[PDB]
Amino acid sequence: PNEECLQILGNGAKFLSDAEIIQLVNAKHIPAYKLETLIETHERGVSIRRQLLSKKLSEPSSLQYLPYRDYNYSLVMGACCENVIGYMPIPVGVAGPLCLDEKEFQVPMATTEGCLVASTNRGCRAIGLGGGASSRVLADGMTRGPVVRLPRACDSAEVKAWLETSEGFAVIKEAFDSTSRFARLQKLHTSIAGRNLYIRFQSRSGDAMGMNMISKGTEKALSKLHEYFPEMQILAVSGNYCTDKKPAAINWIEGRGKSVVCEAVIPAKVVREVLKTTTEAMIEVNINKNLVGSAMAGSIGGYNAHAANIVTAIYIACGQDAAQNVGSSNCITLMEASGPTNEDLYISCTMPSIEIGTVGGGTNLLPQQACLQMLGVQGACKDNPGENARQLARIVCGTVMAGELSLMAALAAG
Amino acid sequence: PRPNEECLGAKFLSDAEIIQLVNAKHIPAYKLETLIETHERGVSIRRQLLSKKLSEPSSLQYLPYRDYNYSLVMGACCENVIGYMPIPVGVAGPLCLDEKEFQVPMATTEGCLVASTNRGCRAIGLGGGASSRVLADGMTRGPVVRLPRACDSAEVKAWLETSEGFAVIKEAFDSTSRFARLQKLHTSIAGRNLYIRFQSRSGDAMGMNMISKGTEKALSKLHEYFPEMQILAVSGNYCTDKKPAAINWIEGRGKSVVCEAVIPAKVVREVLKTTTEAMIEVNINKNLVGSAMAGSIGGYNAHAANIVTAIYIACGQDAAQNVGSSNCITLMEASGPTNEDLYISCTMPSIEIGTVGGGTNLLPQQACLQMLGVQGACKDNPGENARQLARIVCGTVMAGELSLMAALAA
Amino acid sequence: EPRPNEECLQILGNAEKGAKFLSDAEIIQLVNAKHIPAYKLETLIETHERGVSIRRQLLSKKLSEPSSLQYLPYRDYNYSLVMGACCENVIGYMPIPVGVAGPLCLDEKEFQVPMATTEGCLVASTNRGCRAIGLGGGASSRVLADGMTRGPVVRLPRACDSAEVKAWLETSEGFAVIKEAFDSTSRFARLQKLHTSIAGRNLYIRFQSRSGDAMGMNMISKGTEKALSKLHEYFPEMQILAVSGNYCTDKKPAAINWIEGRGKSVVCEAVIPAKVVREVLKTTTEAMIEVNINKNLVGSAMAGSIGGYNAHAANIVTAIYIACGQDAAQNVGSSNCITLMEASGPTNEDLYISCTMPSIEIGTVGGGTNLLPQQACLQMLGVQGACKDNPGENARQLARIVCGTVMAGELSLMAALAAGH
Amino acid sequence: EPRPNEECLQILGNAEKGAKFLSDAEIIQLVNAKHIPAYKLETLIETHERGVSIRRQLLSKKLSEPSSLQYLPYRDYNYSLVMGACCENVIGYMPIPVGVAGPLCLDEKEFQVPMATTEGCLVASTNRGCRAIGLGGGASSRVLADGMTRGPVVRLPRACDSAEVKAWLETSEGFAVIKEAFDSTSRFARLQKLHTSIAGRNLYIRFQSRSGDAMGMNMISKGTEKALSKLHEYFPEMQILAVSGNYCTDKKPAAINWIEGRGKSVVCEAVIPAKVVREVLKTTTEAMIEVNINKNLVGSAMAGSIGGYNAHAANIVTAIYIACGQDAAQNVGSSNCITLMEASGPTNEDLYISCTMPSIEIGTVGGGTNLLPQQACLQMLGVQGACKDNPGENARQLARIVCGTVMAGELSLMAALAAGH
Ligand SMILES: CC(C)c1c(S(=O)(=O)N2CCOCC2)c(-c2ccccc2)c(-c2ccc(F)cc2)n1CC[C@@H](O)C[C@@H](O)CC(=O)O
Ligand SMILES: CC(C)c1c(S(=O)(=O)N2CCOCC2)c(-c2ccccc2)c(-c2ccc(F)cc2)n1CC[C@@H](O)C[C@@H](O)CC(=O)O
Ligand SMILES: CC(C)c1c(S(=O)(=O)N2CCOCC2)c(-c2ccccc2)c(-c2ccc(F)cc2)n1CC[C@@H](O)C[C@@H](O)CC(=O)O
Ligand SMILES: CC(C)c1c(S(=O)(=O)N2CCOCC2)c(-c2ccccc2)c(-c2ccc(F)cc2)n1CC[C@@H](O)C[C@@H](O)CC(=O)O
Repeated sequence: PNEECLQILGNGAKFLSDAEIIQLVNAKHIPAYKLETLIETHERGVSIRRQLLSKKLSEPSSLQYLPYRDYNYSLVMGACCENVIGYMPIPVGVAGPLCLDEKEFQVPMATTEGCLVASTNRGCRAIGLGGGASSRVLADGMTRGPVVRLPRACDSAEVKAWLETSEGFAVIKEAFDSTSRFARLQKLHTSIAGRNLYIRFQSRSGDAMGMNMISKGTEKALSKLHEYFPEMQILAVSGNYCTDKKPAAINWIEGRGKSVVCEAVIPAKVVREVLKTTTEAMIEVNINKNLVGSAMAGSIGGYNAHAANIVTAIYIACGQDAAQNVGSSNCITLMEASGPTNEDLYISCTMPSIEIGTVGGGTNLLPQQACLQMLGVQGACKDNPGENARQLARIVCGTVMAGELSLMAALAAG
Repeated sequence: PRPNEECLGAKFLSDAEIIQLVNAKHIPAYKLETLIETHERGVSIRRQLLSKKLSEPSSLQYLPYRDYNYSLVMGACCENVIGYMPIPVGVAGPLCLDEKEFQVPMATTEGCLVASTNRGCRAIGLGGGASSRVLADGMTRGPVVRLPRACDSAEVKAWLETSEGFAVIKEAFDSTSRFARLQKLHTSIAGRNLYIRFQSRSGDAMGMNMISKGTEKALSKLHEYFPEMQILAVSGNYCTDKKPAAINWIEGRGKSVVCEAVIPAKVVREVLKTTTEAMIEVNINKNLVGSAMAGSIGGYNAHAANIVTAIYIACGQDAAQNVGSSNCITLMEASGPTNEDLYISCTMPSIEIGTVGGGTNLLPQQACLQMLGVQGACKDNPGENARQLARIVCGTVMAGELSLMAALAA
Repeated sequence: EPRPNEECLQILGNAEKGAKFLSDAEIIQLVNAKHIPAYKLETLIETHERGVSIRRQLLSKKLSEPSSLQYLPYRDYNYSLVMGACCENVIGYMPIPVGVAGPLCLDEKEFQVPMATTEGCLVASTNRGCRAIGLGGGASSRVLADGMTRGPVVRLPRACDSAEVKAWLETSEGFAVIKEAFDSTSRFARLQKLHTSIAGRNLYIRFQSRSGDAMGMNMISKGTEKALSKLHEYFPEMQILAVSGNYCTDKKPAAINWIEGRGKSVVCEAVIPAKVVREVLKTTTEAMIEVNINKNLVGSAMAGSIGGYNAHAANIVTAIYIACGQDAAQNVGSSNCITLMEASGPTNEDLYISCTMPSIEIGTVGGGTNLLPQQACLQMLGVQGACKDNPGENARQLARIVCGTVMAGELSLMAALAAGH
Repeated sequence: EPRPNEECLQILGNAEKGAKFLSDAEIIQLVNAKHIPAYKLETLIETHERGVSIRRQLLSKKLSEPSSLQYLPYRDYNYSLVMGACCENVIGYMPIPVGVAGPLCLDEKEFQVPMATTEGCLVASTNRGCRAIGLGGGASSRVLADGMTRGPVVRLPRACDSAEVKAWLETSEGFAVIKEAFDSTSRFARLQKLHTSIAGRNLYIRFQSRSGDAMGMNMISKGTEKALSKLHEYFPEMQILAVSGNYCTDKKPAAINWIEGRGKSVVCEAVIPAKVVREVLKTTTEAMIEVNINKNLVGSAMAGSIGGYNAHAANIVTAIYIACGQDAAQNVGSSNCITLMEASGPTNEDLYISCTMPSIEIGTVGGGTNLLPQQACLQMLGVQGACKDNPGENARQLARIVCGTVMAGELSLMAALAAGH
């Protein structure tokens, strides 16, 4: 019945049944947003929402093979996802060992693309027999790129010139750096479009990817700049100048997050025996595919075979924002002849905008932390903040370089 | 635990028996892939062998692996498998698109994304619904061939542009499959190089493998007319697959889609907490001027990648294709009698998508496709489930654009 | 002695006298204190040179330094072909030095290439690259495509309506109706397959067609206006927003020109024996390829270039354009070029080079090519005017010559950079 | 009259006689029998004009039409400032019509802008845009940045070593040493913040610096060669591969110039009253915002443009550049412009407009600005030559005039398109 169920809620929600909580929502006694709190167990809230969603689907038995039980919804509710109806298993494979900077790495890769892990693994094997890869973090700084307007272009020119002064920058740094412990503002980058002004705030973020933090610092820095210029309107805390989750030449040219380089020398014997091609044939494909080919297609930053495959697989496995694959896959793969008789293959990848972290986001979840622990970069680095995030970026660049090696070889062979 | 020589089928052995067999070097580790009978147990032993090689051997404790269908994953989706990664799934809906109502699954770990998208759907719902059209459909592969001279590569270009030359190439390409039907070829020469862009429908598949087999067969036929042509690479980055490229933005790849909606001024005020005037000002100066100042090709939107990515992971798509599939331009305009209502549209020229093959063969991913009524192939109208899913992506993206842009305007 | 204003007006209105019977000072006296505005000088004065003379005198009194114009020449120039066709408010002309680089050994022919420039060493450097190609057995070129474009933006009431128009233009019957209208406007109007693009309820339509030997912009614009008039008959609520919506794309950087082409798409190539690379270019083939890979491909890529995969194609393109009466502002798109270099021949010491230029926007008729001095430069190359026996052949030959000269420019600059100063 | 070869050579190598004593036919005979090289005519002949005459005569009998140079003028031109400076193998000169658009009301001053062009209606269009600006209270402009660049490519044995070099250049003390070596080559050389980028073992270094009133390419390249020599002392395994690795980026389309700027970054603006938009421009404010949005922004975006969010900035840039002795090949990057338009004033019926041009590559000394006709146009604008008491001020002013004139030509072309016809 209806009105007797109503009273039991006032006196806990554990004493009702599934059907009786949705006898009170299909008939509208209680409204359909308060379910969140009333129920005490997290997994029962998900069950109820699956049953409510069930009623609206033409095929309600769809949900049966979408799993949901035995998952830790405590770290997900109010942090990583809303309207949660379960989870989506992504098969994880391992490619390694990856000999990178004198260590070995077993790299997890969440994908449903056949042969991708097997290909990457072969690439790691070739790198290993050639003495391993070396890599460097060239730069580190997440950004946010708001757009403010002033009454005139002459005004925004004066605000820009004031920001490029020592005194102006320092007042904006103080406001930015007071919001957070890792908020340390580097040189600004501005651009005028008439009376519009786009300001690129850049800062290291510890081991976090850093968008929450960079945003808070940006908001306070715009508030201080508003005191200094009261006529200034703050249009959008992001004006696409960052640039987050969209292709942009500013990320390719200035960097965003970690800028990283990676290299390796593959002996001629190893190129023939493992990779089934030659050094000549590899350089010929790299030149005419990754350079000339991408050039004919009108690419900015896409001078690689399939960096996006590897970045995405690692990102999903390691609790990253997979959407940031758009910019994070920016890569240029270079190949040339090397060694005494010019038969060995030098290879390098440069990825100037890897947006990555080992704290926050999906790295708070325990399964994702398992993959980060495989690599030895899980959570913050207590003695050198940001080194875990930098190490993971190095790993992605090296694994990307392994995947470039392997796929390019298979293409050169036929 | 019995001695090594006695155990030398696999089902009758214990875990520690197989492992001590490998560590004593009586049997290579790679030979276990074949010898072990059950797939779940092969994963279990690989995890245990792997764990000892880590500086933290307990690191795989919370990476789950039990009770999952590895029969659809081995030899199809993933290798060297050590488990699975659970991505939380939320629902945004109802999305009121083309007179139907969709409950859209989104696999994400970004807080507030699903909720934000959901508020956008609500706005579109009270605005009467969104409409959408597929404008084009054709996945591509862009191999590169070499001739001895640029004069010879120009010969091949002009030959492929003749109707008789294109006709024999189409015949070869189309013989490889039911759904392989070759539309107009696009070619560019760079010296003695020649980049040929094979475009064709692929039924309800995304069509990577299918277009590739048709491409190999077509290039073989081209080799009969031009024996000195060398196939340098079956992909010469001219497709373009999983890299940012203007060609995808200008010619399209996969499904080209448009979506639109008019939100009443009252709904913008009460649901989205802003005005039409303020939204448009932000759209102009963010998604047009801003993306222009940052040097964007195809990124004239706020966060289309967020929505594309979450849907793709939920629905068994190749999530690495969000690079090109997230290509979007969001327009906003004053509409209505007094210019107070909000016309919004999103154009997505290269949504790379499918509802058969790949990750859409796995059962949980199929559940999400089934929620939307697009799982599997369409017997009556081949390619209609895939087309419908592309329309759903564009419409959810538009709902995401609406909601985020509203929050930024306020 | 300059008569009062009123008496000078009587003379001006006297139809068998007019401005000829007035003094320069009297005309100026009439302009100062109005009666004649200034734009009416061109239509009132006996001869074209006197209008220029008077305009210069008026202008001079408005400047801080009244002798500014002294070394700006204006006399003895054929203003008859310029007034009302090439320029307005004319105060003189700017002489650009014309040098000559050649012979350019192209397709078993020889070309002496004129080059208007004020950049020191440009002609010499280009002339040396010509020498390398000549002693190397010469170069070969092909025109791969031909078709000037125009990209109007139109507007339907809804995105669904613009999609319907897009689909209708894609049917063979709807395309045939717009093709008939487009083609009716001029003798060379032949609409090739259409390219369209939706942005919501906007529809961008790239009309492409050959234009004989004309560059073809006025002609394509006229066919476009007629074609869109026909389209509105089928779609009455379509608004023609602009005849150019920047989808052409004319005189701005744009990836669509690079990918689809605009005007003449062209490729040129040569093989330079090791002997010639040494003696003429002062370097090796290995050095050249090293620079070519890491500057023109990798360097351009790091710079975020679209279509700019070359050393200085724009230097050559600009110098020929100015000499040959082209629109020099179309240097933006016409300079698009990718220069490739690989090892070849005996010890991998011969240099195979090629340039590919997909959007050379050029013509041997119309605009500045109606003027006799820039016609002299076209006559040098044997490409002046229209080709009666083979329409478009003169313009095609000029685009082949531009590509061949760019490659010579590339050869020579790249060799200087491969030496280390 | 024609003499044998041996008798001709003795008189030529005779100091007190020379080529003055030889005739035209005799010098041509020596060049044909290969005694003397053709490029050497520059230095052996007594008159510049006679060298041009003999060059023309040689050229003419190599051509299929021997009279093709008839209307290519060459006599009475001042070849002294050209020879050994601006052009080689000179056979004459190309007159480009010059016209005036103005007054351009910019920063409370008035400018009469010279424009070398052969495109009909361009000057008239631009003049109408000026008229509308002047009636709307004139235009204001600001120079946001000033700094010509050069982007060499160097190489290390490994990417890790080039990462070392990048880190070293980023420290305050490493940059101080490179700055000292750069600044020692000239008094105008003041090195700004260094931009670098790694591609494997390659390293692209963007040296940026003001150049006085010169465009500054030779000044920056010299300072770059000294700075790289100093870098080599600290990093001896470094190889300079090319002094330009296309990272500057000079005369090619590149996002780095759009984003970082090159030479003069400038912004102009104005507010045109609703009355003026109606009467002068034959349209409305609302109609032009709609066209600017869907053409110059959306349209350019659909075309795949980087930096080309404008109507025809390249027309204005090219025209002023040729008239004022600039390198017209540099309109490639210099034309970079985004044109924006909004409603303004108490009733939102007035037109706000702005143009932003981040990479104007310009100068009032060097190259073609040394020639007198080109200098005449510079004197028109009051910017001819080096400014004594405020170095760089003339080139900055000219850049401000170029951005204001572009804005004039944007207003005018955009209004015409918004109206129709
Ligand atoms: C790594 C991946 C599993 C893979 C491989 S593979 O791993 O090397 N291979 C070897 C043979 O057995 C199957 C597995 C290959 C491949 C297949 C045959 C010949 C050469 C290479 C292809 C492949 C690429 C372009 C084609 F046209 C068609 C197939 N792909 C897909 C890559 C794909 O995800 C991005 C790719 O499209 C990016 C690009 O190169 O444009
Ligand atoms: C949808 C998502 C959860 C979201 C939201 S939100 O859902 O709309 N919101 C409203 C209620 O408050 C909590 C969260 C917001 C946001 C937050 C505050 C004000 C306005 C908007 C931001 C956000 C964007 C740019 C910022 F600078 C800082 C925060 N994001 C992140 C989008 C992000 O994933 C791509 C974004 O970077 C793409 C872009 O616009 O450049
Ligand atoms: C052709 C032109 C006359 C020319 C030449 S030159 O003709 O080869 N040279 C030989 C020596 O005597 C002087 C004249 C050179 C040059 C000079 C020294 C070493 C190597 C080459 C340079 C030059 C290029 C890039 C530099 F960084 C610095 C000088 N330029 C300018 C080209 C210029 O207009 C586009 C160029 O910037 C495109 C590019 O390479 O980025
Ligand atoms: C300034 C120039 C002389 C000019 C003018 S004009 O000066 O305004 N006009 C006034 C009326 O008398 C004729 C000349 C026009 C024009 C013509 C008709 C309607 C509106 C404008 C066009 C023109 C533009 C786009 C067309 F599709 C076709 C003609 N052009 C050519 C511009 C051209 O050099 C760059 C242009 O192609 C860049 C672009 O807008 O994409």
